[PDB]
Amino acid sequence: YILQHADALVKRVSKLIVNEPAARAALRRGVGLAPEDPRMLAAHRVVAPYVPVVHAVERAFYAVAAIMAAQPRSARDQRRPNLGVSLAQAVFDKGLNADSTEQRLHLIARQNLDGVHRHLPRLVLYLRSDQVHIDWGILIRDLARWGHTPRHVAREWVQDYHRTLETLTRQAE
Amino acid sequence: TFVDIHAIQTLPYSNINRDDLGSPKTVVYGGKERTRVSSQSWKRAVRHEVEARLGDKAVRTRRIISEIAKRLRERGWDADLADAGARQVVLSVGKKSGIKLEKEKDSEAPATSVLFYLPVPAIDELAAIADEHRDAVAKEAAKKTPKGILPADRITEVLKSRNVSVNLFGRMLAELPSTEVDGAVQFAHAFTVHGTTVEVDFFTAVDDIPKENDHGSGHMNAGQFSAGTFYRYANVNLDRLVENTGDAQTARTAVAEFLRAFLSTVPSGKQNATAAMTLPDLVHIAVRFDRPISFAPAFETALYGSDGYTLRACQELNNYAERLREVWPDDAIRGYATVENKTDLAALGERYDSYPALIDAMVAAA
Amino acid sequence: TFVDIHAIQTLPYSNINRDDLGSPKTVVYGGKERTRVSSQSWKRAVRHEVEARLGNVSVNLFGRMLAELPSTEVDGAVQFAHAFTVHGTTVEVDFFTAVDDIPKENDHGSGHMNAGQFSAGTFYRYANVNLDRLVENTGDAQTARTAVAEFLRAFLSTVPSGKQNATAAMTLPDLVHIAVRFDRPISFAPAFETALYGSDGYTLRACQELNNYAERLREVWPDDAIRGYATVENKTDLAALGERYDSYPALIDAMVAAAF
Amino acid sequence: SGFLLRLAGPMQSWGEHSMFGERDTLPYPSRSGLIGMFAAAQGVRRGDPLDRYKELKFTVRVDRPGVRLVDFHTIGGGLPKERTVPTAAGERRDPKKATIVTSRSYLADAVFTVAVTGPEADTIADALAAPYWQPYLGRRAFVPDPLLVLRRRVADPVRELVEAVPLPHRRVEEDAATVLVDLIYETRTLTVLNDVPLSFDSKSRRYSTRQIRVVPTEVPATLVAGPGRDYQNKLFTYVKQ
Amino acid sequence: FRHAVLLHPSPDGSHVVDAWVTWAWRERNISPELDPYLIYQTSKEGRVYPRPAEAERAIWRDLDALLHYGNYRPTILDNCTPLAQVPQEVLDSLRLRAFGFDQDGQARDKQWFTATTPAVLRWLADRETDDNENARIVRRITLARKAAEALGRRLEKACKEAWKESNSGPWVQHGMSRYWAKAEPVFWNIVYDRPAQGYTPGMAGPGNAFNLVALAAYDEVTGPYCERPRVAKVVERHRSTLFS
Repeated sequence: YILQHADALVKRVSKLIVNEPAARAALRRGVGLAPEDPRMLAAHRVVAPYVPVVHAVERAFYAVAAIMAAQPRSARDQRRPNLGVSLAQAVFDKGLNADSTEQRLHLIARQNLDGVHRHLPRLVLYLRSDQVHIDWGILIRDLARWGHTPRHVAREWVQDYHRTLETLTRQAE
Repeated sequence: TFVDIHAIQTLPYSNINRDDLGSPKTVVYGGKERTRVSSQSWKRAVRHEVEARLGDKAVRTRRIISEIAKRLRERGWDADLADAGARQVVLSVGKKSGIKLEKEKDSEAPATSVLFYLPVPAIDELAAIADEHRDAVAKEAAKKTPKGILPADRITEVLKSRNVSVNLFGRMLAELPSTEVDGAVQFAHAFTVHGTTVEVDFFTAVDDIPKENDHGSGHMNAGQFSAGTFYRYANVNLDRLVENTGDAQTARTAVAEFLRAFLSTVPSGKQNATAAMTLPDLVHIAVRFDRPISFAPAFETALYGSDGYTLRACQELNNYAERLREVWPDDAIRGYATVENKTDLAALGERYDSYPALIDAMVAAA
Repeated sequence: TFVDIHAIQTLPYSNINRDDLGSPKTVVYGGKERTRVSSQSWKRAVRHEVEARLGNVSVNLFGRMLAELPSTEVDGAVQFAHAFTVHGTTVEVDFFTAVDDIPKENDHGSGHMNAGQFSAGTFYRYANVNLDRLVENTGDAQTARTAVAEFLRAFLSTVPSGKQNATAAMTLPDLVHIAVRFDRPISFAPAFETALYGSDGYTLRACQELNNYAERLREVWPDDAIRGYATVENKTDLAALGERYDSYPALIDAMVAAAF
Repeated sequence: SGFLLRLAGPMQSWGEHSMFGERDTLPYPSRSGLIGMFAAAQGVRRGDPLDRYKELKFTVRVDRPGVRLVDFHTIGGGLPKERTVPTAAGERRDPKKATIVTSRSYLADAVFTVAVTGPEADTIADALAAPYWQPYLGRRAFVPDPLLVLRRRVADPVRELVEAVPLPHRRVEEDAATVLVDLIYETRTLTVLNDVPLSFDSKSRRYSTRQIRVVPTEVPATLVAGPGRDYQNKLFTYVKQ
Repeated sequence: FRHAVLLHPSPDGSHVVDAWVTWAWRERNISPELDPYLIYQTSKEGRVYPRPAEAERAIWRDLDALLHYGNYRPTILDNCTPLAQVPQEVLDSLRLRAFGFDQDGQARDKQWFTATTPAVLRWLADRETDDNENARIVRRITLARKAAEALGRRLEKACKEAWKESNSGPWVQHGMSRYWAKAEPVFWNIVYDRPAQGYTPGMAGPGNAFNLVALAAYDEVTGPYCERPRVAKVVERHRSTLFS
């Protein structure tokens, strides 16, 4: 359901990065920190209207908007897959190292909600840095469900990653 | 007959013991995640400091054949006879044909499937047993499938020899159940008194030659670290340690040395990058006769925070020790030693000025 | 006359019982999986402890000797429920590696990599003693009296020996409640049919929840049951469990006194 | 005549047809077991005539089918060779083989409410309230839920199984009513299994088959309880009335 | 018989007192022609052996007697049950029963079980008395049984292959136990058309109802060991096969 507010946030913000600089620059200074942190007080003008009503959903929305605006200029310039499908696409196509990125994904899958946020911006900006595609609404919904799921979303992330890597390798034959 | 030692010890941004992915090991205890140092790690640090201080060292190795081969080679054997003789050492013992060996590696003697745990001079004695029977070994070295010629009783008697570490922590050998020794020490997993979220540190190893155009890091990653005040606990079953060493005097030195190792040692995990060396903030040795009791339930309710956890952890361990001595009455000889002087901590028994004075008083009391 | 005893004993990081694999035993109860310590394992330790302190009451309190042939009394009268955690518990994997002492021209080709499961929690234990049949079978009310008292102390003091050297799980129960009931034995297990939520601990909350369940059951069925409890906490009153006692052996003494 | 027996608790096992180390349970209670539960409550020594128990009828509605789990269960392992389980010849087996390895199954988190209707069942209910031996759900280690008897005396208890006995939290659709519940009655017969206990003598326990017909029936959705803790509340409200 | 028994009588003839169990033949002989009753199987090398009983299939009471609603089939049933035979209506009310004794081929033994087919499955077909909703019920039931078994073997081989690979099996036992225990009510929900997860009442077939239960049992079993990435990769490669 949340995927709806998530898609509205992804659209408006995806337009916001390209058209108005002061807004995305007001968004990127809040990457990876809880909304109570004073560096986030400037991001409420953009994000606060779109969150329904647990902090888990707010942290998902606010954080993905911040990671979304912190894309490098090159990335910003240019079925529904998860972040794991985006990972496997960055392994097979863009040539990222395999033993390390699989290790980093199975490293994310153990954190709690507090830890995922700590680890995610570095990984996502790594992925985004080489034009890997990531559907932000799915990542939002997933990050909102990370709080109440012990591993119910992460397992989906890991399974899809391994599976998509196997299929991408078998299609190359 | 039970000596149990409790200890509160803070570690600053250490990350001494890592899981398989590099994160520090955690317990979700009391509903709240708390970083922990596994017992086997601190136990390894304790056994190496005890062996180094008491002088006798035991060796847990999967490659016993190769080591016996260096001793037979220094005794004047040819390299091929040394290898065949060490294979005879492990081939001559056990129920089945011999101790099972891992798949053969090129140029090197095969490792046994299970980890042997025996003192160093006992390995040398195994070399002497394989040495006296040099001609029989030479005859079986010519056959395609040589059999265990060496006497099994003599070898099994050498493999039964016990180090202080074997007497203290016990050993297990599945093919030779006669050599198994019951451990005399229970070592708990050191967890934090308070809930700890895993702190991430982002480091970048810098390239040193300047690039002509694009200067960037040589490598960049993020390693996880954490800090906190750990609770530590351990038991020593005096009846089993006396049963293992046999004489009460070597058991006495083993216990005093163990307790001192328990206080002094640190697992050394990325210590070259964190320098987590620290003395415990509080130590409490009890000499109980009925049964050992860990005070870990005292810290099941995680501490809130914002203020130094040391004083509250010591005071909370005090209240739980008081409440247990009232609930479970006993004549156990207690005693403690603390750095802080802000509180008397009356329930932890007689106060001693120093850790060695406390260890000497409670070991002399047992 | 049925003497039953409930304990809320917590256990730190440990693996007291395990499956045919390495993982510990779990009930799926109240919809939330929860680790458990099986009844026979716990009973074995209690029986061994009773027979060691007591120096055929072990075939009477406990039904029969495992290594002896049946002596027409296989029933032990004593009933041991399987201990299970107050809350739901996820299995905690502990990855470990045994170190090879002899070093090759190689570093850290570790001796043995593996991963073993452990867990921690507050188990809600419970047992029952059929006093009347124990007296009718044992004969002397006195041997039975000493045996019953020592059995309760063994139930309290002991902890199973399983992976205990790697995890010093030796611990004392936080709450014991002995209720000499004449109607029938009852376990307060449904107090925890809804697993408690976390992050603030469970000892105290499980103590008052079990107090709420004792008030309600005592309300529906008012009985002549003699009760009393001892806790390691003085902060909260639990009037429904009966008169509080200063300690565990004093409590056991008052309830053994109450049965006869 | 008749009374309501509620079989609930964390684990209960009602095995039938197993005679070796591995044990297996029927997903629903078995008449043999419940009859033995009453015999234990009345002091029926093993081997006593079980015909008094004959003529009872056990309609059982399954609230939660429960998860079936297999509990490992060894016997004698880790003991010196002299103190392990005896052999039939009498000479103890070698300690590396002296361990017995049973794999006993049990139903966990399952709750059934059997409505026992019989000729003397009211005296039997009065016996469960003050038992001769502890009643248990299948294996003795499993201890029954305190609400073992919901009502000591009820005229037509099946009428009360169709309605007016609370139910555990289940999906309740909008504009829904009459949530489906499976009643078990004693052509249209689900299975045939050896239940009716001819004798409980440990030397030669013998049984005979009973056909079971499981009829999914429709009870008002008002009966199911709210999501959390409400089941215990409605059930307790239920025991006093 | 390969076994030779002699029973010493009691004087009245009421009981046996002593017994002698011993061989009657030293040289074994191939028994000609396969036994009609048993279900056979050919294995690489081409050797033909009867499919062993499995106590895990006995967890779901009476699953084998559903054999009638069906690849390989016992010959006695395949001669007498079908329509080439000769009776007229008899075949409508025949119902199958199986006696299975799962045990070691040596001296160990584990479990035995009988299994008559439920009379409700065919009787639910006649309550209505119509040509179409009935053939659709029968079609559904046959379909349900086929899905449950195909994914039963898929899940056996899944657990078996993954366990061998992960260590470079005990996963199969709990896998099958959990499988039939969870797969039993979903089948009975598909027959009654009651609503079972993975199924929509009135669908032409099983509807992936079974594929979901297998995945939940498999993920229930391999759950604690999908932690390490190396083992997780193996476990994922083999759960993916159950996706159908």
